[PDB]
Amino acid sequence: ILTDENYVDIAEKAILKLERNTRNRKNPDAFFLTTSKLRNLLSLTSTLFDESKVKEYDALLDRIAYLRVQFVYQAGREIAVKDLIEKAQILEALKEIKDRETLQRFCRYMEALVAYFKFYG
Amino acid sequence: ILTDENYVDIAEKAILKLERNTRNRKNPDAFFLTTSKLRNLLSLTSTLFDESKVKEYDALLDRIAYLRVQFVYQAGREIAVKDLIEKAQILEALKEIKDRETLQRFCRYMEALVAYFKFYG
Amino acid sequence: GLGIKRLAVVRLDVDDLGAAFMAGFSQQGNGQYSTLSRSATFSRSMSLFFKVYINQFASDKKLSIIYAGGDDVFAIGSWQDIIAFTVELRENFIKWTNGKLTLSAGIGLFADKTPISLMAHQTGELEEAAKGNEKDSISLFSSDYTFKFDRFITNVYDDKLEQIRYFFNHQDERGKNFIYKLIELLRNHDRMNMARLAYYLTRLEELTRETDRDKFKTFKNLFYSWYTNKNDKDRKEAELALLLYIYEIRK
Amino acid sequence: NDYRTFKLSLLTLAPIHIGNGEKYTSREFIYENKKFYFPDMGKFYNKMVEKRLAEKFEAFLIQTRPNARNNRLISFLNDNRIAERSFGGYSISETGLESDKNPNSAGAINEVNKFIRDAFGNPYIPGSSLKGAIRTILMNTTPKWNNENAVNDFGRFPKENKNLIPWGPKKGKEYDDLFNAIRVSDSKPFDNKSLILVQKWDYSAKTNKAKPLPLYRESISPLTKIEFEITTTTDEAGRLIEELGKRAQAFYKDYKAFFLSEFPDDKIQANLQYPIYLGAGSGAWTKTLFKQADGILQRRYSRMKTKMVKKGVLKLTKAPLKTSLVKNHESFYEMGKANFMIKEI
Amino acid sequence: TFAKIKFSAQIRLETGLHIGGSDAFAAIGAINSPVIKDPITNLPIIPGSSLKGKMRTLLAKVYNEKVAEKPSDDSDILSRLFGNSKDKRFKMGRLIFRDAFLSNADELDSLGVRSYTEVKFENTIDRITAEANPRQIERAIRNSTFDFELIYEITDENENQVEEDFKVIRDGLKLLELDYLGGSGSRGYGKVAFENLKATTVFGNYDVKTLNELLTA
Amino acid sequence: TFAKIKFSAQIRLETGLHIGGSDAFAAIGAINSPVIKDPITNLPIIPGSSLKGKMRTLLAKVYNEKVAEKPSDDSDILSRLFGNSKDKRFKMGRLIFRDAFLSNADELDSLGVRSYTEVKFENTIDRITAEANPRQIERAIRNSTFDFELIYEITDENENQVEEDFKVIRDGLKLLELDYLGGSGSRGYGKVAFENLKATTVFGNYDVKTLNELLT
Amino acid sequence: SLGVRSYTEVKFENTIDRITAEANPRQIERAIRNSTFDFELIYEITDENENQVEEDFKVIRDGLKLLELDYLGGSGSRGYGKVAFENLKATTVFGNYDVKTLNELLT
RNA sequence: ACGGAAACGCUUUCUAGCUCGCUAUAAUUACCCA
Ligand SMILES: Nc1ncnc2c1ncn2[C@@H]1O[C@H](COP(=O)(O)OP(=O)(O)NP(=O)(O)O)[C@@H](O)[C@H]1O
Ligand SMILES: [Mg+2]
Ligand SMILES: [Mg+2]
Repeated sequence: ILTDENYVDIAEKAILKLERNTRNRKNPDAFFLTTSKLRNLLSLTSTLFDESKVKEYDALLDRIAYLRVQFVYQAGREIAVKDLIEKAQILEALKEIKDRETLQRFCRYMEALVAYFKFYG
Repeated sequence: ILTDENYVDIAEKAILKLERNTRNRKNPDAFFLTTSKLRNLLSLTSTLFDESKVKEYDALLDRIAYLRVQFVYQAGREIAVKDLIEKAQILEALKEIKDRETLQRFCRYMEALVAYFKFYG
Repeated sequence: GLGIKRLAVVRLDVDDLGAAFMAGFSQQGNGQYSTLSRSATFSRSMSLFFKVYINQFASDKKLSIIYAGGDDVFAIGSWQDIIAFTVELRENFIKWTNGKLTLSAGIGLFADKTPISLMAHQTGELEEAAKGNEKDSISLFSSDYTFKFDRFITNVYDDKLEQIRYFFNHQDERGKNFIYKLIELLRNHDRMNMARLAYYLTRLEELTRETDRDKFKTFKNLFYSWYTNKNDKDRKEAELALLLYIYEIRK
Repeated sequence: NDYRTFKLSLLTLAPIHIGNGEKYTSREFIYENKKFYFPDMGKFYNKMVEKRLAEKFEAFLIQTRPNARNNRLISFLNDNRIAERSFGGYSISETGLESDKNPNSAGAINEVNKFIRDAFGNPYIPGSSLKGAIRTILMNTTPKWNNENAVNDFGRFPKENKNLIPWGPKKGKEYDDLFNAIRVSDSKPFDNKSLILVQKWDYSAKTNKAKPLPLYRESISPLTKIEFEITTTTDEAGRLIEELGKRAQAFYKDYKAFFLSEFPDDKIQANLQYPIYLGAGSGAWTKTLFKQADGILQRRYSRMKTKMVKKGVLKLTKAPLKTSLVKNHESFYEMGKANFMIKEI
Repeated sequence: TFAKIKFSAQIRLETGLHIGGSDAFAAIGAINSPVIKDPITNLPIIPGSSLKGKMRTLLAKVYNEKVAEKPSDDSDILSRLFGNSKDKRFKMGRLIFRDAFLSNADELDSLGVRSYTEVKFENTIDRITAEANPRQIERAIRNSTFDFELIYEITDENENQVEEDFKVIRDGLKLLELDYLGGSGSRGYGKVAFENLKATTVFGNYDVKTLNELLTA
Repeated sequence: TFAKIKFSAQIRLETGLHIGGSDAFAAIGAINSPVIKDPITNLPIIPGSSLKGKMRTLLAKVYNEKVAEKPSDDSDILSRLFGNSKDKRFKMGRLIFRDAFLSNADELDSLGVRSYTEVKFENTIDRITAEANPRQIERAIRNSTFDFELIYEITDENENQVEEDFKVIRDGLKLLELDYLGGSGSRGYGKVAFENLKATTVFGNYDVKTLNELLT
Repeated sequence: SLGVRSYTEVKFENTIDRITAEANPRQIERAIRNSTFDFELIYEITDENENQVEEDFKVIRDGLKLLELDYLGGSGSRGYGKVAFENLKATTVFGNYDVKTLNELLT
């Protein structure tokens, strides 16, 4: 679960819980997860965060249902996105949206994940 | 029938209900159904999903008529696909499409099926 | 030609001077230093300072002392030479009083061609808004920038402002757009802007050239460090420092 | 103006298939004349639902009947007297060599792969497919691009480095991008009368047979001239795309000595111009760095259909005789063995 | 004096082009690289930014003597026809490259066009292990034409800069026919023709008799 | 007597318009330059200040003898129509531009438009290094219309300059068509067309039947 | 309830030089659209002016159509106006005066 | 017989200028199942 006071801190401590490249000493402690397997997932929630400011929540429930498909699919392809969305409980944060406010909270959570992914390594 | 708040969950509990290799105890919990025969099902609707955005539904629905027969014929060849189209009520949901927002929900439901099948296995 | 075309007004007051005059000397000894001679020499000291030495402190600067005496200094002038005037005045007054007798000013910026009562009243409101910070404070330009002087002259005006000026003159890539985007992230500041600032400075760390990259890294590890400090007396200082650096380089 | 344009000419010795991803199923054609008619099956089902027989059609699609000439949607129309065949798609003439059985088996082909087509409907060769044929000739015949193009001890001997050839924006560096400087155009969209749908014929070593496969891709007929335009904006790119004549000969020389030997020479064509292996059915060794994928290519196959020992089965087909290209009997072409000649404009 | 003229053309495609779109809500097995298209008719557009930043850079390798290394280092024949950000007199730049919308939709409907954009499947063969990576990228179809507006300003700074800038604009257009408008380019995807070059004045007084002759050079 | 004239027109877009709002620090993958939008309905909007300022600078290229160094240095033909901070008599000059508020949210929703703005992804390519830098800028979609209106007042200080002013107003709208009106127009945005030009007298007594034929 | 965070929007704006062509930004705080404000306007029917009340009602009312047709605010030549009165009723408070001959002249 | 009477925080002002959604990438591999 994520609330209005702690969604940035979970995205902080979830990048730190994501395991890095222990071996392959060429700029070590790099992540197995790559940037472009993460900007694709943000590319959905960014275009929901910009539609939630205008359109009502009872018109966005076709895209909000498909975030649950895309996170599942991108985790099924590569193990690093699986290690992301199981460390950061994204599939249990997608279960709880229900209105505009928690939707925008999740869409800011997905951005805080990327900001702290960029900030570390 | 499948609607916006439940079709991803219907796909999730569909994929868990496909039977597995009860024998062949070499990496068990492996489906009879494979990734190729399921992407052959998603490739039927992947054209209609992006022809639905441009064209009207009334100038399109003969392909939606023939796509029922396509799912029938892809079911009538392998028993692991005839099993799939009855666990997930695909043939029952093809008859209840009748507009654009259910065509883009069925073609999205097949994407949900592929996503959870890739996620499990 | 660099510098915003504003004039500042400062109004000062030595905090609790009547308390420092009547009681005054009663703490050391056992009431043995509470004579009339100590208070007479104290009056001569305070009168000597506020009637002789303020003209020494206002020597080179572009200002006008509209009143000085007792314990008030009301002075109009150019804003660089008002902020420099009051930093100099207090850093000499706390040497003059060994660090006793706090004074607490209010500086306000005003554009050209504005009436003088509309100017002086808004300065005096900043002065009384700095009387009640705790007691000893300077109130730069507005009701919110209210700093203790020991938390202002060391931290804002000498530490942070010179670090900001030192970074932003030894380069050419980063400009005033970067400073404006830092002022916005400093002023709004929820917990989300800590992540957005951590993303912004890391984007710009890998956008600067490899000649000036440790120069930018020692600036972003210095700005992100006080932004996320969790004491609130280090983030508010940086906003006033960046306001002063933008006011210095205005065309 | 360093836009040095060239003019490649491509002569197909062997049948060439490219693209489209999709494929017609077993019940999506009509063979009643000596042509194959591939309709628009949407319009087929639309015009057949007037015949009130769509449920018998759905019975025909799951009908597990033997005698495959009665399964292929011809007998559905001959028995139920649908004879208009005014539907959408197109027709192609036969190879004549598809059904090996002279006992009837006519139109008993099963699953054809479509050819790449524009939205007008006419076939062409895409420039991105011809550039991948150019790029392997450039990679194998350049010894600096063959050493470390490999694992670096990461996973299951997994993949190409993709960074031996210096590619990128590369922040802080100038802009090289050698294959941005090799600009290959799509061809002129040629005609439907060049397509024959050869089958597939896998010809093995150490067991001298030619077992055929159920995979009958819609390839181009041999001896079809197809033109291409290539512009090279870097002089470094201009050198390689001029020296393709030497490099294609060198690639075919290093590939015959590696792979076409251990196969009998009667089934192997001669070049007659500069050799090139355009896609879909030329084998893996024409799409890869063949002298660097000897213990790395076959590792991917622990399945029912593994590569035999090493240097996998040859990919012949059966298209009819022209000029002569074949050099043997029984019409065994090589499925992708084309040629080119280049000249600067 | 003030004048404002207009260049009409037709961007006839030749092996049609990709100009990449935006949506992340695409699919699983369908188009992952959309073309930019008009949000109401769902017809492909050639946006004027992709015309402008191809002409601005192709002429930069011709008319800049000193290599630019940055925009607004252009050689004042490009800085005034496109606009700097940093020259005090060349902030605006007297050319308006309007967007281009697909004109001949009925001519394409006379041909056997299923849909106005084709989808092209383009896997990446891993040059070791021979494995693939399919992309399904969308491109506007081959014989599409696009109406190409181009509006030019003539103020009281054009003493003799008018006819000099038209051995520059048509120079850039005949350099667009040697390059590729974005997409892949190195994989086809870009070749255009400019048809019916027809200059006219939409505002003011200017004599385009002497201009409508070097369009047909 | 004192009169007023109202100018109904539909601002129909082509090559959809961008009028920028906040340059405030956006979210991480969000829209970078958003269009100006209404706070209540969250539709696009054209403010009257853009329509006034762009038409002011366009008519400053036609109706000025000497090149104006500043808007106070504009002509007497334009100061009476757009106001002047320095003339004693041409301060608050005779035109009230109003905003425009996306009249056909029902015509656009009859067609398959999902949102009344599109977001075009876009980039710049460096000259050396050819390294890409994307932006996402928002723009009100192509087939919008906008309810445009002016309130031209007649205060009897002109008495014959009335029909001289519509040869400036109609000329300014004709220039706004040919120029772009708003945002990145040299990359082909804006491109407004003016439809249904109709002058009505909403206060006072003035006849406009000889004026609509000037508006054609 | 219509969905908004503040009752005042911040409109960004600028000023472009005619020669240098360099902008000069601004943030102008406007009240938002369809805010509805209270309004009352006491007219005192005193003793002397009894014959001239109705010719001071065709002037109060005529001064409201003008505010609907002029801007009523600051910087209103650039939008920022267009203020329309509604439910314009005239009741009587502290008096004995019949306003059923006026409320039809208003609506 | 109200430190009160009369008084628009008002006029002017384009969120603007510049910027390629771009870079690399054969729809290909394996040959078999009953
Ligand atoms: N040298 C002096 N000796 C004695 N009294 C003095 C001297 N200089 C000023 N004063 C008087 O001391 C009083 C202090 O006034 P004021 O500053 O208002 O009070 P305060 O003690 O400072 N409390 P605060 O206003 O909160 O700082 C005034 O009446 C001054 O006239
Ligand atoms: Mg005091
Ligand atoms: Mg005092």
